[PDB]
Amino acid sequence: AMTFNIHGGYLEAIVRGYRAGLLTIVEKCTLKLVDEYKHMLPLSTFLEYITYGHMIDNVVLIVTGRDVQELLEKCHPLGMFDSIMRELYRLVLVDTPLAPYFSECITSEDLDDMNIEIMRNTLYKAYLEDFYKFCQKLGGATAEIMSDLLAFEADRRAVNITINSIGTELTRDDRRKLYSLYPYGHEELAVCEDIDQVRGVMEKYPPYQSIFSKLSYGESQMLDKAFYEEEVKRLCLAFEQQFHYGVFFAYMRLREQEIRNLMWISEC
Amino acid sequence: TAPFFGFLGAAAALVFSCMGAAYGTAKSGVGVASMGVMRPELVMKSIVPVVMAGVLGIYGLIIAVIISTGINPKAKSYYLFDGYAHLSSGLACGLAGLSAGMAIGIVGDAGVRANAQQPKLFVGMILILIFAEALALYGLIVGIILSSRAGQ
Amino acid sequence: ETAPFFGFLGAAAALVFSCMGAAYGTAKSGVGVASMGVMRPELVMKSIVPVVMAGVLGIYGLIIAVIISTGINPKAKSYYLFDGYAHLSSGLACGLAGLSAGMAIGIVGDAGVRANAQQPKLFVGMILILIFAEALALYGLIVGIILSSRAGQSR
Amino acid sequence: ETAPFFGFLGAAAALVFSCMGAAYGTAKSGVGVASMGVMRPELVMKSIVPVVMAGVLGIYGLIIAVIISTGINPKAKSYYLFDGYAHLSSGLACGLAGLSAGMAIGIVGDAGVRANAQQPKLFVGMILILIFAEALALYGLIVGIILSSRAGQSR
Amino acid sequence: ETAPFFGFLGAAAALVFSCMGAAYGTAKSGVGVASMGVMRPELVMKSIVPVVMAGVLGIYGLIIAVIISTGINPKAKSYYLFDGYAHLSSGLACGLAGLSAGMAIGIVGDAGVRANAQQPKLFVGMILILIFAEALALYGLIVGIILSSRAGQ
Amino acid sequence: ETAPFFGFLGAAAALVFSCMGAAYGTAKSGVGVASMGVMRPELVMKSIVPVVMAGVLGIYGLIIAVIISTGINPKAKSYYLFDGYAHLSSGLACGLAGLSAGMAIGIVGDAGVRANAQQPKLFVGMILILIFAEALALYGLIVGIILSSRAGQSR
Amino acid sequence: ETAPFFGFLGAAAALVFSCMGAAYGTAKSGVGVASMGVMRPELVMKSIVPVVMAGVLGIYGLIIAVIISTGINPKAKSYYLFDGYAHLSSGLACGLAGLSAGMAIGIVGDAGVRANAQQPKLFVGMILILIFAEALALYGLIVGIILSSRAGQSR
Amino acid sequence: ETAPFFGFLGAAAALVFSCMGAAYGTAKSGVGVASMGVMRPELVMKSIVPVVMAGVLGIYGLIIAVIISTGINPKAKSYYLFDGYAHLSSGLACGLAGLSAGMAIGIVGDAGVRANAQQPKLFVGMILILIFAEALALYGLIVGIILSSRAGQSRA
Amino acid sequence: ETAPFFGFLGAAAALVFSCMGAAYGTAKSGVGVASMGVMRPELVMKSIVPVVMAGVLGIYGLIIAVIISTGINPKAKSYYLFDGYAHLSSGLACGLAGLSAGMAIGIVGDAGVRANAQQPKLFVGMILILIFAEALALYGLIVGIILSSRAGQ
Amino acid sequence: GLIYNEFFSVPFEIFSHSAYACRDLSCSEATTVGLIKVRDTYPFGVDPVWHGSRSELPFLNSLKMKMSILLGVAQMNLGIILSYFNATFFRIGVNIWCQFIPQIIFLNSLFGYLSLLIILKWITGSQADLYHVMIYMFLSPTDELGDNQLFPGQKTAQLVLLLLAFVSVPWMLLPKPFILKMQHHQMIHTIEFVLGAVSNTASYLRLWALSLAHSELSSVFYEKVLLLAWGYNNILILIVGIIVFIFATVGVLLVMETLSAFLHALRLHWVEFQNKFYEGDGYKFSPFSFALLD
Amino acid sequence: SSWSRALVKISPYTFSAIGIAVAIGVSVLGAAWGIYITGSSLIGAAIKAPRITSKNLISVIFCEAVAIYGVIVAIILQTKLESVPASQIYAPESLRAGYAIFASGIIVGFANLVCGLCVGIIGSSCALSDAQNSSLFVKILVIEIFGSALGLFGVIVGIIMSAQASWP
Repeated sequence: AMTFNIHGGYLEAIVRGYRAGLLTIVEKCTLKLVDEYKHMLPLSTFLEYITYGHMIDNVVLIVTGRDVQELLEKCHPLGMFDSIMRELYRLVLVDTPLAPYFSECITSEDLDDMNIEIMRNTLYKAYLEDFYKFCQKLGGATAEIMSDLLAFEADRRAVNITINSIGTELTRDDRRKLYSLYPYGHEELAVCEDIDQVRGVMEKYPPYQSIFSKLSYGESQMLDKAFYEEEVKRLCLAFEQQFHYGVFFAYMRLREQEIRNLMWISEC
Repeated sequence: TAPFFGFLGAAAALVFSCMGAAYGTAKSGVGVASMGVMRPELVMKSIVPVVMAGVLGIYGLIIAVIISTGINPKAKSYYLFDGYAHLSSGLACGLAGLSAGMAIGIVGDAGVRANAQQPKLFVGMILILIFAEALALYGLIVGIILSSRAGQ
Repeated sequence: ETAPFFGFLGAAAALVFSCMGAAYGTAKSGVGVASMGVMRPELVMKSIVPVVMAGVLGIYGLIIAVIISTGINPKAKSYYLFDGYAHLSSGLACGLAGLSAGMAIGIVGDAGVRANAQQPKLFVGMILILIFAEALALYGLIVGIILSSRAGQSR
Repeated sequence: ETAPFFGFLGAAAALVFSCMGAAYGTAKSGVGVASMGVMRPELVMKSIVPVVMAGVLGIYGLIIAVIISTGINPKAKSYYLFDGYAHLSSGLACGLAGLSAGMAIGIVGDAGVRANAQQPKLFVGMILILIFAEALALYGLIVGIILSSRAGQSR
Repeated sequence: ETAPFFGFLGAAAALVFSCMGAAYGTAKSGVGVASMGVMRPELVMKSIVPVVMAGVLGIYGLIIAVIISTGINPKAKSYYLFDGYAHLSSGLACGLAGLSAGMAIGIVGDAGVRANAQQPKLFVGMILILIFAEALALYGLIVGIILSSRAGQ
Repeated sequence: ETAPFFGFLGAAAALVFSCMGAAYGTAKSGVGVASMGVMRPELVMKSIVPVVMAGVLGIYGLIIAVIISTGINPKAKSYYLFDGYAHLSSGLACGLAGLSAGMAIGIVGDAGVRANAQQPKLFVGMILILIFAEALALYGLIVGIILSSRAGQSR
Repeated sequence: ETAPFFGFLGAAAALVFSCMGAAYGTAKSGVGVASMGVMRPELVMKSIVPVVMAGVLGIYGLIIAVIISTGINPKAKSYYLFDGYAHLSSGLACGLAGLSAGMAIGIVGDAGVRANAQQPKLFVGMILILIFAEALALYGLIVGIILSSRAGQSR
Repeated sequence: ETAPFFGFLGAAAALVFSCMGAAYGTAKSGVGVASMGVMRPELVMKSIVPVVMAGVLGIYGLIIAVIISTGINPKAKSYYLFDGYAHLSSGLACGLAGLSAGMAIGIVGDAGVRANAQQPKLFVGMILILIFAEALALYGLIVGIILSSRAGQSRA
Repeated sequence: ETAPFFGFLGAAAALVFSCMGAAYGTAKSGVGVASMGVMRPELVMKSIVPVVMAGVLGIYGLIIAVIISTGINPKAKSYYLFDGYAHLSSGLACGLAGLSAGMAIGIVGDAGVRANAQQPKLFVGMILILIFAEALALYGLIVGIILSSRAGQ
Repeated sequence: GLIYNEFFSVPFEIFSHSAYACRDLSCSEATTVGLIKVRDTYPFGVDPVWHGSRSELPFLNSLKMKMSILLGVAQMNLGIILSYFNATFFRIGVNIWCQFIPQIIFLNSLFGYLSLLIILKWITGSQADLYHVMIYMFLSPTDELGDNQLFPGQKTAQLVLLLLAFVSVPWMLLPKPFILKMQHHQMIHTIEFVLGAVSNTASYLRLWALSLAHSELSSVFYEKVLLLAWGYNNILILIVGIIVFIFATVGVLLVMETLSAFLHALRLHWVEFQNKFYEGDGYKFSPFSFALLD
Repeated sequence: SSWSRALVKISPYTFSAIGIAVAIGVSVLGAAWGIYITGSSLIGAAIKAPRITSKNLISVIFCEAVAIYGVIVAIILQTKLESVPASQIYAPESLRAGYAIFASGIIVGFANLVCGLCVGIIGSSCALSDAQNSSLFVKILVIEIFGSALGLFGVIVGIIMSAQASWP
């Protein structure tokens, strides 16, 4: 308990103040948040993992090429850092947590990362590796939030697979082999081929019960949006942010959600 | 000669009691500040659990006072039995207070969060905390009984 | 002799360990109760039973300590080393049993409270588990009482 | 003179260690049951077997402790250091066996409660494993009984 | 005079360590057996081989404890320190051997449960590994018996 | 005088250390062979060599301990503290060497199981590594035998 | 006097420490060599040189132990406390030096396996580190022999 | 008469701690050399400087130990109380200095070997840093030589 | 008899604890200053003096050690354990107070180095915090002087 | 409970008046050479004096242990005997005579020496044996000795029983595979039966342990109630003590004790009685007899 | 026996002086730890906004009050010292006075450490709470003042124990 006052107290106070102050306009807000995060530079590993979260997607996008030069336009330092096509993939395998594992898991390069569906599969595998790495750094209450996020991503991928991607070889086995209680009981979603079946599978977790509801919204989207939208709706739990705990990831997630809401506002 | 142990009992009784009292008050206080960030009115009433934790220090302080008063060397011959009894009496009171405060701190910290979420459960949290705080009173009773055995 | 220096130490240790176990149980019980009542305030009253079940260990320890304290009286009889040693053994046994029972009851009650709102059958399951746990505390109290009683002869 | 101290300490240690092992086993079983019974009411009663299976070890430990306490009788025979050493050894063996059995039973019961939601054909295997583990408690009780029987024959 | 205070302690320690090793092995064995039975209930009964073999260590420990208890016969002969110390050492050796064998058997069974679940064709190898592990327990029991046999000064 | 204490302690330490080293080596070998038992069961049969080597090391340690125990014949010749100290040192050395050799062989076999599973051509290298490891146990046994023989030279 | 109570113990500890260090180094080297052979079976035979070089520690320890054992002989001449203390110090120095050399050689060989697997050009050159480690072990053995040579200096 | 035990223990500790420091340095040196391999195999020979430094530290420790052992002459000059305590203190100081120097040399050599690829002309600066670190080994050897006889032969 | 040894040990502890505390505080402040230099180098020297302020604690510890050394002399009086133990206690108290103050000042300076760069108006607040922290060191020095005064019995 | 002569944690009037009477001791203490002289044994239950005496624990413990051993022997014998009936009913092969006979004979003979020794000590009153020297006689595996032996033929009977037990080990393993080969799985029965017999024999002591624990808890509750009623005979104190005693009886005596006893009894029934029968497998046939509608 | 006699023969003046010094040392350490804990949050809040410096200074003052009380207790203990005569170096009065001094010093030090830790944690939370909202500063300050009473109670207990000194 005394370690917080021993070190990291000032950074924690600054992060708490910045989060409390938070609430091309979307691009400007994202740039301001990224600058605030960068200026803040134990917690170093947490910041590295938080950045690597979006850096996995940034590297996946940069893996194209095929109009690859356009990736510089979205070079947001929050996720699109320069430090984080097999020949170039081997070079990019450094300075990232999920990259060494993806080097072997996605050794087929574009063959296993086709832009239609297999690129999404490689992105999901990288996200699973990053989630495993983040969960490895256990010791705080953020483990529950990380597990919830990974479960939401896995369940959304499984729902998308059962909806229409089953014809894209995303079968029941692929619901966990390629599509990133879920780390132990994800087998219940392998047969949830229907919206009613999805609700029944969600009934296995009473907290996840009634989250799907009519499933008209949230679950209607493919990729990782089905159960991820449930996490977005329940993010009010993340809004608690009890003191003397790692809240940098929570602040980053809140800033990202605010940026997304501002983008969704657009022209009213 | 033996009275060194008896004197040490009174110091240990206060030290170990305050050690748990500070730990309980710290955990209870931290949760109160967290609730006070958003819920303005709930935090003011929630300070009772912190006040309850601070009472345990008073109970230990009184127990220490009795032990000190009973160690008068020039009044009566403080044999080894009196020194052993006083040290034993202090040890129970100090240890019990440390445990009792620790539970109150753990319970109180969760209680502040629970009250900030659903105000209805505030009565339930108080009841559990009050029941837990009875252990310190139980330790106080044992301390008085043990200290009373200084007759011979 | 030096027998009281061990007998009173054992008597104090009994209450100390019993209080430590009761606090360890009560902390987990309260955490679980708060976690359960955050979402379902209706079952909060039903979830408070394990707290009292754990707290009963404190009363048992206090009774054992009172018995041990009353069992020593130099003005009545010469408390030989055997009597003090037996009293200390009884106190240590009762305190350790109480601490273990309190820790177990706290863990079980926290788990049950966390699972209380999931299914109403938890209201019976956790009660049964708490009763089975408190059975160990009762057995320890009985053993301590027997040892304290046997401490009275000392040849 | 100091032998009764050793004997009483051995009996107290037996009781305390048996209580601790039983408490650990009961806490593990309670956590497992709370996890399992949320989904289905089957774990409420059909899987409450380890809850009493673990308390059986505590009952055995209490019986051994009572026997050891009854073993000491200074008014009937002036116990030498042999009696104290034998009583302490028997108590330590009984308590350690009880603790080991409690830990093993708790782990196995938690695993079985977790697997309860799986195919129910494994209930027989889980019961067999629990019985095989609990056999250690009976072995320890037998060893303690033999030691107590050999204890009083001191010259 | 103080020899029994060592011999009885050695016997109790032997029993305690044997029980601890048996429990340590049986915990992993039971966890693996439960996992395999959940995965494949068909071979659950036949997978209790390490679980059953775990109790052999406890049986051997109980036998060694009984032998040690029978060794202490003050009426038969005045127990000099040369006998009590030897008995205590034999008990300690038997208990340590039992604990080591139990840990090894637990690790082997934990591996073998998954190995058989993936493919039952490795049951022979698992049994051979378990037998090789139990050879250490047998050697320890034999050594303890031999050491206890030297109580004649 | 008290030399039999030292001799018995040394023999027990030798047996215990040898058993612990053999157990660690066997556990590592089994952990390694668990994968080979499924990846290529045909090569799994030949993969039992490290377990046999660990058993051989344990047997050598037990033989050394048995020789040390057989060297203690108080009725034939009085055991001076010199002989007891020498025997205890020999037992400790043999046990430590056996434990180290067993741990090394276990690690080597754990690596070699996967090494041979990836490529059968590494069996020769694995065998050479195992033989080199067992050479240390052989040297330790020889040193223990020499020390045991020298233990009787006192007067 | 009580000379072998320290001299023989040190003689045993020398071999024990040397064996432990050699075992650790050989285990690390064997893991590295197994990984390299899995990478390429061609280099498995040629990469055993560090494994063999790590074996010199066992030979040095055995020689030191034999010399120390031969250095204790009450029948030839009584050894004082100094005569045993010097032998114990020499054995301890030799054992610690052997352990340090074994650890260093193990780390160096573990690195060198990968170094040779990547660049065959540096494979032969990397043997300088192993040569330096062997020289350190030889220097330690020489120091130990010099210390042990003072066995007959007492009077 | 019990002082020679302490003296022999001190000499043995000197040798053991010097060997431990040398091994700790050489492990990091070899790790750095292997890391620098393949990337720049030409500089393999030039990277052997930390190995030479570790060998020099080991040789210095062995020399100090042999110097201490040369004082084991119980046939004359009765050891008294000084010949044990002084020898033990000198051995302990020499061994601890050797261990510290070995650790520092290993750290510096590993850092230099890792950094040998970037700005290869900085090998001279790396060797200068390594020598400035290894000067502590010579200082410790000098201190041990000073304590080898300052309080040993002046017991009279 | 052993009172001179106790007093010398107390003086040594008084020196060493204060030196260690000052070293830790100075190292933390230097790390903070090095971190802050890359951002606003114009303010590198604006807080270097409070960073090196650990020299104050070092000098206080040296003064305490010198005072303790001065008071020990056989010629003045054959001081008994009542004097040596008192000197050792005074030295230990002064050294512990110095170490605690040094650690607290180091943490406060590590915070203030970033705080002043983030807000130049916070320099006065950082100075006030540093003065409040150094009040503890002043109190410790006063207590050490008072304790050493009575040691000259 | 009527057999145990204990009613609500309190003795009462047995069918006889008093089984044991203090030998003389009109004023002498109970602990004496004369001690208590028994006119006759109380047939309805245990001696009323024994329950409340200081010597209650040893005698009751020995009696409970002997009763548990005898009951376990009887249950094992019944379970083993049921095997022949099951084999005949299902018309099983020669495996019954091949394996069931040695299986039911080896354990029966092994426990027979202990059961017969217990009976003889109870019958012949061989106080030179008691609870302990019986185990002592059973302890020795070697021949000779037998100084404390009470059975006139025990010197040869023990050797004969040991030889029979040794010979029974292969007879329970070979004949079934021999018959299988002749007519052309025993590993499951192999090793398991030998250890399981000892395990089942040991488990019988659970009943004695549970009985002793229940007796101790009841005695503690009765002592607390009596202490409340005697010194605290005041109306409020007496009422509070009565309420506390009622609550304790409801909690421990009524609920916990009964639940533990039921669980232990079920465990014993499955572990040993079911071990020699049932054999598992099968399923519950059920027609569409409007079962859901029922 | 002999070891017990040696243990009972230890000089009580050394133990009394050790306790007296330890009281001040522990009080200073606890006060410094609490001051650092409060100062981290105060500096963070000032970086966020320098408006609440006056409110934050109360926590620092409260933390320094623990050091002030410890210094006062140390001065009292120093006043309690005596000449330690050779004849009564092992007298029962001297042993009792030394034991009482050691107990009082240990109690004062432990209480000061606990109070300092609690005050530091409370102030660290309170500064962040005030940064979140200045309206809650009053309740946080009241809670901190209430928690600061541990040091006062410990000082009172130590002062009460200090009356037991009777060294000739």
